[PDB]
Amino acid sequence: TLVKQLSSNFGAISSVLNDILSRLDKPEAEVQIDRLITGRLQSLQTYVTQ
Amino acid sequence: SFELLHAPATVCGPKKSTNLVKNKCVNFNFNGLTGTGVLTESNKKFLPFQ
Repeated sequence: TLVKQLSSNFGAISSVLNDILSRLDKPEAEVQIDRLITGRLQSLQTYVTQ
Repeated sequence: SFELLHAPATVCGPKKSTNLVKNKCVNFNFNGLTGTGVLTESNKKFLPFQ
């Protein structure tokens, strides 16, 4: 489950950090990246708690 | 309008290619597919379209 969540795409344009960074400029990528960070951090916290 | 698909690129940018290194950690880009890792011969029987 922890691994699969990496491909979830938590509201971002892509689940892949490289595709976001290689496609959008800085001020735009930061928003998309933050969406993934929040989702992945929440997923990891869930794992550890369990 | 662009289709950002996994399918073989039909349109490429004005970029130049390099040779392959293999058996070493490298930063690679295959038709927009990027990542870092070691490239080795897979010896896998891919279907003609994959």
